[PDB]
Amino acid sequence: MKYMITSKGDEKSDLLRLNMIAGFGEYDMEYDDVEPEIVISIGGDGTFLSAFHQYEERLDEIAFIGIHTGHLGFYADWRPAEADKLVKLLAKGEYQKVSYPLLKTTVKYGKEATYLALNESTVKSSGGPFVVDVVINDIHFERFRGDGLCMSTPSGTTAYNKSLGGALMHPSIEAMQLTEMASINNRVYRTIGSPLVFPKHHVVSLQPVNDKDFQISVDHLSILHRDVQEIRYEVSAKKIHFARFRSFPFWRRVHDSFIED
Amino acid sequence: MKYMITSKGDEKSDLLRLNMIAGFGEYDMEYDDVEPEIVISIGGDGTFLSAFHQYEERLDEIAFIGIHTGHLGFYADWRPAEADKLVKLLAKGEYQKVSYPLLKTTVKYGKEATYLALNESTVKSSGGPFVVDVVINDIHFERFRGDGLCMSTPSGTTAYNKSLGGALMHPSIEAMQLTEMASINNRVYRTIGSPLVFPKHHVVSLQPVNDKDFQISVDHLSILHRDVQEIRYEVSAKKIHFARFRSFPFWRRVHDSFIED
Amino acid sequence: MKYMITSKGDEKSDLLRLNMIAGFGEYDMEYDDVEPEIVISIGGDGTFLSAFHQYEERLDEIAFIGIHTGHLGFYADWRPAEADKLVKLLAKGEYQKVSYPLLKTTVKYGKEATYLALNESTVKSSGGPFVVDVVINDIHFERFRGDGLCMSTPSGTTAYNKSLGGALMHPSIEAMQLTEMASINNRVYRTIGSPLVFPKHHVVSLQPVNDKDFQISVDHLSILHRDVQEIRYEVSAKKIHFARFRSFPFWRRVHDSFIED
Amino acid sequence: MKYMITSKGDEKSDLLRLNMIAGFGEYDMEYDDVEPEIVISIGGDGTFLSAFHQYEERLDEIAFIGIHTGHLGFYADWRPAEADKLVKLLAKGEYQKVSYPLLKTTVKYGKEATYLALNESTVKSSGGPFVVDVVINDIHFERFRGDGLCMSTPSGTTAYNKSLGGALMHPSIEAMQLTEMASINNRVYRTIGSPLVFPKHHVVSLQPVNDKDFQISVDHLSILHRDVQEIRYEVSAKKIHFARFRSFPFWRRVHDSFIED
Ligand SMILES: C#CCCCn1c(C)nc2c(N)ncnc21
Ligand SMILES: C#CCCCn1c(C)nc2c(N)ncnc21
Ligand SMILES: C#CCCCn1c(C)nc2c(N)ncnc21
Ligand SMILES: C#CCCCn1c(C)nc2c(N)ncnc21
Repeated sequence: MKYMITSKGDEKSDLLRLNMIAGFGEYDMEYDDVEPEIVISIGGDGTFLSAFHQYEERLDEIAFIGIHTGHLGFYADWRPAEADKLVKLLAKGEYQKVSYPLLKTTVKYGKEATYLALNESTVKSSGGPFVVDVVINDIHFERFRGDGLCMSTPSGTTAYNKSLGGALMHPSIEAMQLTEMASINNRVYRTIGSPLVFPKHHVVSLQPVNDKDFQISVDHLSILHRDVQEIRYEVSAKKIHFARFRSFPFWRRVHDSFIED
Repeated sequence: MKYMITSKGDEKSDLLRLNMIAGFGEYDMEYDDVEPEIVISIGGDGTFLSAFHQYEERLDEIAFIGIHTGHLGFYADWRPAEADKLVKLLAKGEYQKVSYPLLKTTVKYGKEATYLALNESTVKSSGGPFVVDVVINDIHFERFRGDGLCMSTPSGTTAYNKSLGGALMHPSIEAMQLTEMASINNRVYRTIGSPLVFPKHHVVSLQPVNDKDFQISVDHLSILHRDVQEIRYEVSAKKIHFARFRSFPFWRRVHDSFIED
Repeated sequence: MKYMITSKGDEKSDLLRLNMIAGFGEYDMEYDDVEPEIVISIGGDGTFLSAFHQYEERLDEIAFIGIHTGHLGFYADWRPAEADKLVKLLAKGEYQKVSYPLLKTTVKYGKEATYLALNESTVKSSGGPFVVDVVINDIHFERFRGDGLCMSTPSGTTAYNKSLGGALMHPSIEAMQLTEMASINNRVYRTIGSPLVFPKHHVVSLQPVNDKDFQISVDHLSILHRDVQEIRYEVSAKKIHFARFRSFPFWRRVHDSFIED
Repeated sequence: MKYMITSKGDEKSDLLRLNMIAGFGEYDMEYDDVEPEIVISIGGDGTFLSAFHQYEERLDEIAFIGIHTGHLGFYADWRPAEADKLVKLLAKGEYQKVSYPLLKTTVKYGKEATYLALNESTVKSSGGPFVVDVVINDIHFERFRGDGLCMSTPSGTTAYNKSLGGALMHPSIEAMQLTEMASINNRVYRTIGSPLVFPKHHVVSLQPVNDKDFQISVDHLSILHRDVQEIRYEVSAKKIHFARFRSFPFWRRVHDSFIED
């Protein structure tokens, strides 16, 4: 089928990419970076994120693969020594696929932009103090005052969400998790503190109180949005599809990354 | 139908119980504390827990109701001023039901005991240091050294789980959450730190390394178990059924309990 | 003696300022905002901070006073209803003074700037990832990777330091406290996690590893510094002097601000 | 002078103890475990704690030494390969001493017991819920509801205090640090959350509200106290004296124990 390979760009990932292309040349495989069915990422999880956002409009037609040339990644979870075995099994097909949930972010102005996040989406203020009203399913839940907020996907829980005290969730759970950054809590100002885990169809809305400019990030992309009336979080109806070439359990990936080896 | 009412025992809950019984006497309702179909709890969440464990073997045949005579509870979430309205709508029937997931705990010795938890189940040592090997789906994940561990249901996340830094999960998510109590982390000893959220069919196993006696709690009940080979956590196949007499969203219950009013 | 009064600027603080000036006109008191011996702040703690930094070069010759027209402040800890009593006792003199420690921040480039902080000084990256080597008394302690770091004074511990999990320290302790913002900790990257409390004469040095541009804050002032070789923290030899007109213990100020009333 | 050596009891520490005794036999040194001036601990920090509590009534007349036969300890911070060099320099004398602060715990009943802690002192309930009123310098600060409380010395901050989120304090600071264990915080119940650092002469008092039986620990010793009216914490007037045979900075000891090597 049609495939493409993206590379981190260093000497090591480029040479592995050229070898896989040559290995694919021995099969009924066509290189196409416009309408690929297999997207192979060689480098790290950041390389995988760029590959994901590069083709975030053909997600239902693409199975992703990650190869880590550095340390183990949660998306780039296959070693370079398995590149030849990957070429063989991807060419035969007959492989199984696994799907992870995604986060949908909607930004409304006074004009509405939607984004797809594989890891998380964060909101901070542009200079001044960050104060937003948190609305859960049209119910005002809290007035947050602090550095910012982070809404994470299940597979994104091991990234920025973990550094903010959030829980690690198995990516088979269709949910999103909201965590706080340095919240102010006193007699006057009150936040829940705890991370919040939301199922599908639950809508979390952030609404400004004074300043209406925010620095909004979606995975690696961070942009200053001006004159926004609402930031809207929801579990996406779209999923990212991975090609499953053997068993590498998520909890083992968590152990190998944070505990040992 | 058949019903029963449990009371916290104070003058206030007993008098409300007698008034509801008399109110039920005006309908085709029979008081039966042996095979009830409606279990009404009057008092607090602790009163509701005892009602749950009192009938934990007829869960598929019982719809529970909680009335709080003190502060708002997450299970006793109806005010005493609505007792007359509750009697009317429970007698007519035609009410909808909602179901929350439960936690199954299995204790094995050298002889195996199973327990059902509505909030959480905790493990600590009996005197000496608490060290266990944490096994996730037959994969050794970590060697935990600390005060203990807590596995919580979704509706139990607002209880002891919250005090340990765990996330608040919407009870429509079929999952369990493991949190740590005062873990030792240094160059030699390593724990994940973060709370872990597990879906259905995932089995978390605790296995002793030296001392084989542990103080195991299930909701309010705490017992010393001796000569245990394994503690086994899993999302239960059973659910607790609530009678739904109006809309009181979980996130609103969280706001009313921790934020304001 | 010579005095001056700074105001938050709202109608309420300005009118209280004019009344105290008129009240001071009934005593041997001279208004002088160039070489004052008494600096009275009317507004909030932010108003007090600006008054402090306005006269941070005559600290050994000034006794500060804070009056809060809004909620209770840790520096503006006197109510407006006591303004007349403050005028009387400040004019007589004979009042006792109390001193709080300060934080000295030194920034070195490739050209060296020193700053005095009453609350805290923070360091973050300008866009890219924030990675610094933490050096304690010329000993390399850790390579920090995360959002940033915060070094707080004792009286500053109740401000941003508290939101980052730092401890509240009694301001009679001559020390500084370093806290982390969203640190990355895995098998490869290691931070201490815990807040660190340093005595006098201890020097904490932050040294860049790649990017040499950082957003450095000192209390309310936040500036982008380019081409910095070292950020250097130390407990200042200077102290801020408060005029003590009655007993308002720090721990009571903490209780009134975070617990109740 | 007079000396004694305590051993962890394993084959390795006993043989090192016999070799140091024989090495001391080549000098004007007398073994005396009743009135020693030098107390050498061989094993771990737990071995050092027992040596400290064994002679906690001759603290002003004893210089302590710790040798770790296992991993590095914060009190047993000298390797076995330096035992011969330690014998030489302890026999000559002329060594410098360093002193660490200690924690004084007073327990009052309806009859008053005082204890000296090198690491920390903790309070928990005996079975039932743990609720105490926290009184700081005769001012009611908070009503604590949770698992328990921990008051730590500066050198004890790297032990249980660290596992509870407390800050690491340099042991030259004469202070104590109070940390919370799993506190309940909601609309009804309020705790400060943050760790609290107290200077000398500050008295922290714990007073019961209902149950008057508590499990009180002092370092390794844990005892059930019944019918207690007050638990009283204060920085001790006594200090523990270490013999200083070279420079091993506390922050380096922290790095070697938690960061690397
Ligand atoms: C650059 C950088 C730091 C984050 C790396 N990273 C990414 C891009 N995704 C993940 C993930 N799912 N889990 C852990 N780590 C991750
Ligand atoms: C007694 C006592 C303290 C816990 C009260 N409590 C119970 C029994 N369940 C819950 C719950 N689901 N959420 C919050 N709080 C709860
Ligand atoms: C604006 C704003 C938020 C911080 C207010 N604030 C200041 C300026 N100092 C302190 C302080 N020492 N303790 C608590 N809060 C403080
Ligand atoms: C047994 C056991 C666990 C604690 C060991 N330990 C002791 C006895 N003191 C300390 C200390 N000052 N810093 C770190 N760790 C310590």
